[PDB]
Amino acid sequence: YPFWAQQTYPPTPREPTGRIVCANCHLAAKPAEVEVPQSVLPDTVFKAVVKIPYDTKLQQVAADGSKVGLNVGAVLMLPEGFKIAPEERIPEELKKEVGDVYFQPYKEGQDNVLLVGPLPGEQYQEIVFPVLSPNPTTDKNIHFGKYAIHLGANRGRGQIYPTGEKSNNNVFTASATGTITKIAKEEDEYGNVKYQVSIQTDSGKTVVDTIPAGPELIVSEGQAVKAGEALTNNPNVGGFGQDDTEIVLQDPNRVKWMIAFICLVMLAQLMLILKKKQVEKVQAAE
Amino acid sequence: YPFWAQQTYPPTPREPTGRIVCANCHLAAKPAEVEVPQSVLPDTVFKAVVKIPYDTKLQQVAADGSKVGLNVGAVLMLPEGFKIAPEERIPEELKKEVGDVYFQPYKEGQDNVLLVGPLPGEQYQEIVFPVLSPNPTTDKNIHFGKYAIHLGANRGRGQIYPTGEKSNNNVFTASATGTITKIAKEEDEYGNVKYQVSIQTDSGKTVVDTIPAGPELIVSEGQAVKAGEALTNNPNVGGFGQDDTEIVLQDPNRVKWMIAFICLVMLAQLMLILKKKQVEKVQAAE
Amino acid sequence: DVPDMGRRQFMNLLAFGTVTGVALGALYPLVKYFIPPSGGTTAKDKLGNNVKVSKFLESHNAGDRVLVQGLKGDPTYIVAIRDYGINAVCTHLGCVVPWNAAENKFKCPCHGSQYDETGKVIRGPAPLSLALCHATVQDDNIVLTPWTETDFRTGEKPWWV
Amino acid sequence: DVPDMGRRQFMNLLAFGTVTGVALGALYPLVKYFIPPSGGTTAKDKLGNNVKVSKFLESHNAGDRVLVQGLKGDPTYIVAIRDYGINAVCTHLGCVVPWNAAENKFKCPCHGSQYDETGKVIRGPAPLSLALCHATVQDDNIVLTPWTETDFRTGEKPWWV
Amino acid sequence: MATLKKPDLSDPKLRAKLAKGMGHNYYGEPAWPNDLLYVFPVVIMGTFACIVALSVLDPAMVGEPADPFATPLEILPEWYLYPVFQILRSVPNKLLGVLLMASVPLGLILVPFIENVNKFQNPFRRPVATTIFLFGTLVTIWLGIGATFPLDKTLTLGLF
Amino acid sequence: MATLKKPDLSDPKLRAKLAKGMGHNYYGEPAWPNDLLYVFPVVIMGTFACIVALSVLDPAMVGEPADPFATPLEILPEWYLYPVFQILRSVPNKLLGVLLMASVPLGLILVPFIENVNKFQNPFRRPVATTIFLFGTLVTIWLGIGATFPLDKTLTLGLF
Amino acid sequence: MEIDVLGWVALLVVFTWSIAMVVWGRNGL
Amino acid sequence: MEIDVLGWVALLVVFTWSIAMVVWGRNGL
Amino acid sequence: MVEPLLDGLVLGLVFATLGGLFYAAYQQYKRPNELGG
Amino acid sequence: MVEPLLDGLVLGLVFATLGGLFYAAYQQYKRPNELGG
Amino acid sequence: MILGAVFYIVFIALFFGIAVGIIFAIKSIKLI
Amino acid sequence: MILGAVFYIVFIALFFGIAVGIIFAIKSIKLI
Amino acid sequence: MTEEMLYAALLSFGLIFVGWGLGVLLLKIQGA
Amino acid sequence: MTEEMLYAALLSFGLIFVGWGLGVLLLKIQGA
Amino acid sequence: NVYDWFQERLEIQALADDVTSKYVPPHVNIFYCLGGITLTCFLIQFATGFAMTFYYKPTVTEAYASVQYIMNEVSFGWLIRSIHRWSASMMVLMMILHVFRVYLTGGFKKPRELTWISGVILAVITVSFGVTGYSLPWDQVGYWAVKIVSGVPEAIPVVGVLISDLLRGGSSVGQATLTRYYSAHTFVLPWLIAVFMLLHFLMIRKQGISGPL
Amino acid sequence: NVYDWFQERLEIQALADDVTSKYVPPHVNIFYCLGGITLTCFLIQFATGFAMTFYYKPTVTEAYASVQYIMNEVSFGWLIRSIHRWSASMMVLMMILHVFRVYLTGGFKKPRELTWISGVILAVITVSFGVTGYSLPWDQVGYWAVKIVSGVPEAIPVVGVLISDLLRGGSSVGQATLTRYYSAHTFVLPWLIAVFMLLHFLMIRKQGISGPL
Ligand SMILES: CC1=C(/C=C/C(C)=C\C=C\C(C)=C\C=C\C=C(C)\C=C\C=C(C)\C=C\C2=C(C)CCCC2(C)C)C(C)(C)CCC1
Repeated sequence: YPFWAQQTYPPTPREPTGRIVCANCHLAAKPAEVEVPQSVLPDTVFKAVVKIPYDTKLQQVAADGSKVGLNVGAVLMLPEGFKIAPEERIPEELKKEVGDVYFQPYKEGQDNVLLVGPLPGEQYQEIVFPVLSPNPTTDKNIHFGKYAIHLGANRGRGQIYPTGEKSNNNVFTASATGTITKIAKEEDEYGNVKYQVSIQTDSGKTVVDTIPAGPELIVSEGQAVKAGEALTNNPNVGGFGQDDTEIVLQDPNRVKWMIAFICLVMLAQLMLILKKKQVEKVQAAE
Repeated sequence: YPFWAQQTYPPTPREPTGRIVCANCHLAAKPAEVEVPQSVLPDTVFKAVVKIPYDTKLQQVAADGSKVGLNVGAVLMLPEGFKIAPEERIPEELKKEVGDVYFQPYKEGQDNVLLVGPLPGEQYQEIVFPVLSPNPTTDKNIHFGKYAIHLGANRGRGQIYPTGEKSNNNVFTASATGTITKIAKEEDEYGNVKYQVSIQTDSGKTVVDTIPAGPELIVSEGQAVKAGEALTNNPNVGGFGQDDTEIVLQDPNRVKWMIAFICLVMLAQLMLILKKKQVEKVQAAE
Repeated sequence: DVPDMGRRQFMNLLAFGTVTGVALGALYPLVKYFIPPSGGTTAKDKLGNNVKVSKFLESHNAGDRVLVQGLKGDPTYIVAIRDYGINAVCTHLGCVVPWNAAENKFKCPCHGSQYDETGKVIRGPAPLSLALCHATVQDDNIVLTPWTETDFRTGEKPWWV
Repeated sequence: DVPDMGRRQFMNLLAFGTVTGVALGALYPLVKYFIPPSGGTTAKDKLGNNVKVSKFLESHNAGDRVLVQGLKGDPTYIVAIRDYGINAVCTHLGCVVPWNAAENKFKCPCHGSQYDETGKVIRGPAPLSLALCHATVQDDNIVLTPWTETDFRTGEKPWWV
Repeated sequence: MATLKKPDLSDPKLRAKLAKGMGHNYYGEPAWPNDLLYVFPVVIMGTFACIVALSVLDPAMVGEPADPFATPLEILPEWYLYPVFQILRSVPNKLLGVLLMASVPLGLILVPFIENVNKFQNPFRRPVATTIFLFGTLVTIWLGIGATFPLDKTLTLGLF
Repeated sequence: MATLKKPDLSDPKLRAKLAKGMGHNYYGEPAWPNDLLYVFPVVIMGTFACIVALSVLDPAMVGEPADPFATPLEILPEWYLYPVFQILRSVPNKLLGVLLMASVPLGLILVPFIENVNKFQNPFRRPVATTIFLFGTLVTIWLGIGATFPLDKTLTLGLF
Repeated sequence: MEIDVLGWVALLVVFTWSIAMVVWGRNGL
Repeated sequence: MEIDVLGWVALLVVFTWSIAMVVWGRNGL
Repeated sequence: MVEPLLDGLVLGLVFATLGGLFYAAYQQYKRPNELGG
Repeated sequence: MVEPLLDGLVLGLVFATLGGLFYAAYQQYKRPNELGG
Repeated sequence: MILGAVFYIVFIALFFGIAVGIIFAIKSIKLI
Repeated sequence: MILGAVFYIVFIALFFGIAVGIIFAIKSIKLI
Repeated sequence: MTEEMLYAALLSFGLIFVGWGLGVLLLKIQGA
Repeated sequence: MTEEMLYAALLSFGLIFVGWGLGVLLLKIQGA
Repeated sequence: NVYDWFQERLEIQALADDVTSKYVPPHVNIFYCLGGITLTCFLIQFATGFAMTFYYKPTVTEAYASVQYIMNEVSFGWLIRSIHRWSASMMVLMMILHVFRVYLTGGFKKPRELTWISGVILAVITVSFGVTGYSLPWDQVGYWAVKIVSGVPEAIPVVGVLISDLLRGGSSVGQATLTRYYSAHTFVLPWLIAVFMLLHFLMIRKQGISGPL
Repeated sequence: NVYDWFQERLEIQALADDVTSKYVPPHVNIFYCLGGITLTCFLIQFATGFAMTFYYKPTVTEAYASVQYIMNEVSFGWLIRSIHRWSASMMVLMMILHVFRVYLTGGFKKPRELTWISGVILAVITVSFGVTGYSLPWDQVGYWAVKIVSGVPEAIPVVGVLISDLLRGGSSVGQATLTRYYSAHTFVLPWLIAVFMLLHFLMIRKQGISGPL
């Protein structure tokens, strides 16, 4: 969960390589998108849209084995100075779009690194961020210019718990090399099923393999398979996705003066061509 | 004394400005010279000559007041790697020139910063240093090239003792502003004369001025002079002097190959002019 | 049915005037660019740090006469700290001038100028006193701001103002 | 009474040959100059320091899989310390390859190559194993020297020798 | 009209030029004022104004400090290097890639000789050439875009 | 002999040159081979060999790290700056020194106009000029050497 | 938030107007 | 300590020999 | 690091140029020559 | 920092040049002209 | 877009008209 | 000095002689 | 990101023709 | 230090004449 | 007067005449501009390039920070550098469109194959500008681009390595690399491009434009 | 063949002819070399200068140490830098002897006063090279030389300061100063000197050498 990134990697969700720590546990891979305007003026509220698409009509394995829908979460790194817009400055139509999203900073201070979710996949297939652009005029250490935004969006249950132990939304290889004899199936009355399995004969051999319910087996009895080969098929239908983009904290005077200069240029060009036209005449009169 | 530089300024005799700490107490100024060869080959003994000239037939004030001859001393900073030649590698004729000079390093390790004297002025008017040039071939951190040598030579008694108190080889200004009444002259039976003097009347006033024997007075009784004006003439006839120069730790292969190339050049030049001569002919035949 | 010189001349001026305009417009920001980015600032030591005023008084010389990376980069002498700093840059050409406790005078070594306990000249080809400035003591460090208040040493306006 | 072509040609060769000689002689040291100054060297961290082997084992990750500014500048993995270092430079193009404890494989992110506990390939367009080298432990730091002894992993000669 | 001067085909000098394919700046509209002094500035000012406009609307970014221990995941050369880069990464024998790269300039050099056989300028009157050009252009654009895809999906451009 | 060609004084073009003082590379020994190809290399190689020789016998030194808090006692600009430096330090009104300095190039510019009055090249046939030149040269050398003395002993050059 | 739009537009306008002035000036292709 | 001397001398010799070859070559001033 | 605007710009100009170039060859391949070659 | 060898070099060449220059003006001021001016 | 289009038209428009405007303006006071 | 002088003479000397030597050598086998 | 590329391509391509036609038209209205 | 300057001046000045004369002589012995 | 002053000595008039005597033939359309636009782009590079040499610091400790200084604190630095960036890409592009016009106009054929060859060289030089500038900010992108290309030449047998060590200042990318690339970008390549631009244009003025289609 | 290949297109022959048609008159003695020696000195500067840009690092933390690196650890670095040093002084000197020959030969008079003027400019440029290079080692001497000259222009009224701030990158000497001086020395001055050297030589080829004495 977004809040496990903070727990295991407190300082930042992003490694020097650009890879986000989510991937460290959500081992699958699905597309992720960000949308911000190309430019924003200083001190303005604008929309920043995260997209986490997936097949809505498809469920995944729950911890015990059920088959529930799946949820989405995300981390969104905006530029220094940027922050979630104050509620009273979010106009209504936007407020409707945003929803009951509990934007929470990665750590105290990092108000531009926002964590989001668990949120219900069905409706938060895309996620609006009302964000407020900083102002170089009242924060002398925030400058105009073009900055990066990094996204790290997920959907579906992870594969490793902050403790280290695997979850059940992945496949369970095989403990040893050789011949198997018995596919049992416990169920201690609290912790559900455990399709137990052993492998033997080769070097003496007797060793066991407990495997949590949720996946499907595509194994059958008596096989002679190797040490670490797929005996469990793959349950995961979620997976993690990244996306980077750029936004321009634009000073309007840069634009206004540029437009001026452009006009001056079109004007000079005119005068030049007209001048040629005058000369094109004189030249006929020779 | 050279050994007071080390005492008051232990790390080095030379300030970042290039000024040597001797001057800090020897306040006068007389010419000082160094002579080293323009170049020396690696691992060679050569002469480095310090000169401290002055009027041999002229004495200065001793501490008590006598009128004894005066002595010379010096600090000589040679380049890293350079050191006083080993006695068995100083050939005889040089050894004769050097004398009973007790070359002593500025501190442990600084074998290229040598202190010299007190030495008798009469004969050590110049001072030979048998020095041995380092070898880049057996000290990989000593390189060929051109390096500086700084000299700081003195003669005659100083003006400040390492304690702070003035000596008697300088003049003694005047303690106050105004009218003087009595020029006494003690002599506590151990510490000699003390031409005592007072100044008064102006602002009430009564204050005294003790002045150690050695100098001559050019003052007389009753004067109305100011606070800090020459009442003692100037005894010093010594003084400090500096001199910098350069020496080239020269690799002989640089020279040998250079000479080769020069010869190749003179050869090519020849061939060219001869070729013109051939052409000067052909051209007459047209 | 052909424009005369005065009319060809009018069109030349109209055109090449506008071109000149565009040129100046482009040349403007290029000029501004080359002028270095820009009362007084906090004072630093050799490495351009910021001096701890505690470790300064504890350890920096009997009867302090000390160099500091002062205002405008100039090394300024800093002598409870004294009211004012003595701007150590010789005023003839521009060498930094050493303090001489054994004479109560500054001496410009380059061409021989001399000064006082206060800056202020008194000899040598140097035609002006060493410059003075405020030295208070904010939070941890020292702060330097320029001396507008006239020269308590000479009388009339300070040459730096 | 005039030299023929063959004699003018002889003098041309004699002269311009000597000129060529001088040119080459001058060009020689200029060429040598541009070739950068130059078994193995002591190993450093991020700032190019030198690593204290004590503060390394005390604090640098559960089941160490760690990057070091190794031989020839190459970042080399350092995994009592293991026999050998794993040269982390991907062998297809040249990206540094991350360790993956959650799979016991190296993965080249650029175009997908994979390796082992030992370097040695096993997937991806990368046509060679990650390079190995000696990691002993002199005085305070670690020392790295090249692996001449053949590949205890593949069999025959190492591609770097 | 514009303003025009016809080839003085009575000038043997101009004819001897034209003969070695080379008298073509002797006739047409006069370059001075007309072109050099009136429209050249329009092209220059225009070129400058477009760049300025782009520079202000989409200014230069500043990336992260280089890290010698951390390879970026995203890591492309500039656009005009895409094709060569596609080639370089997607050809497993390294010396082959280097050679293929050098072949681009070296090849391009040979062109005028290779195509010197006939004397046709117009691309329609040299169908073989114009074809190999368009083919090469296409393969270039293709390779460039391919640089932009993941390596496995690179050559197929993700469609087959 | 050398090898020589006399001015074709029958060529009106050469005469019209010479008339505006300007036909002098039309006659003499031929520059190609003779000079450009045979002795020029001698001058170049010679110039290079002298510098190389000096460079090896008296190589460049490395001074001490610059110290912004410690003015050197010894502190001169290179030799060709001595005169200007003498002027600059030994003239108490700063703006006067700047102006006097600029006067060296600006002055030197005016020379060809100033001395354009007559048409004499030879310094003997322009005694006034040649005198002011030698005087200036002398004052320059003097000032330069003066840069080398202490300021008080600078102008007298230590003799009066 | 639409001085921004005039901004981009001005780029498109000099791009268009330059080509226009070229063609016009030299009666052009 | 007199390969050093040949060293300086060689400088003086190309200085002299160059001027010599110039004069000779162009019969010169 | 990638910058589409630049890329889209490149493409539109590459195809517009290649186009206009063939258009000009054609327009001349076809009412060719005159005034002498 | 000062480097006599360079200085002595400068002087000897300055005076040798000024000399030879006047020598050449003279040598020509005096058997002048011929072949036409 | 739609606002971009409108602005664009209008931007060119003004200028086209300043051109045309200025030929004639210039022309029929006899200057071209 | 004295050794510098001697070397100098001898250095020029050899070369002068290689020159003169080589005209003739070259000349009176008819080459100049 | 990708919407930018298409905008840019369409416009760089098509606006050329707008300017072209605009030029041609300016020509038509001047007469030659 | 100062001995160097004088050496250098004397030699740069005088050696010119040695080379000069040497050139002139080489000329004399070649005949023209 | 003046024309007279200069005419008497330098023959300014002949200069004027070579200019006012070149004519442009009917077949020269708008694409015959691409060369001059490619040049205009470069002059822009030279101006803004030079300007940035007054603030940019070619040191691994200093380079990146000097770039953010020019962006943030230098007057119009953001503009000057944004222009250098854009106009760098525009030069390469206009050069390519220029190569298109040449080829689809047969203007590279006898007697102009040296103009074509010097052009190819110009293109390699320009790409070299781009690659070296790319690495000067010493950021993540620039640094890993160098770390990748610098290794390419090691495949070349006999020399390969030596070549690579030569244009990176040793084994591995580092300060020496940045130093050398900075020399390349602001000293070597500007001179080379100037020479071959000179030859390109000289041959062009001599032979005039290619013929009609 | 080849002469033919090139002749057909470029007219190589005309080039050959302009060369083999210039003659040297009797009055041109040895001092008429001083100009070319002054140039030879500069080419030497350009070579060795360029070479040192491959190791020298224009940073107050790095400059001095890079110089001792070139002296001590770079192959023939000591030679390359000793040459740059000596040949720098030799250029200024030969230039002066060159100015002597011009003046005591009246070769600066109508119609050659622009050759003389461009020459003065060349002399100011060369002195500028010297002054800026002098400070690049960022040692005691170089640093205090800058600290002294940079202040000279403050006497000039109205501007003075502004001029000074411009060529030192602010108030006071420091990193900005070294950065700007490095730009000057290795980028600005090499281009300027090239232009005015170009003009100098062009006017000379056009007007030929001055007349006899
Ligand atoms: C190094 C070098 C060089 C050199 C240059 C210089 C730098 C200088 C020179 C200079 C010189 C070259 C000088 C000369 C001079 C001479 C003189 C100074 C003369 C004298 C004269 C007189 C004084 C007189 C006497 C007489 C005579 C002698 C004879 C006749 C008669 C009579 C008697 C008249 C060169 C480049 C060339 C080459 C290579 C290198």
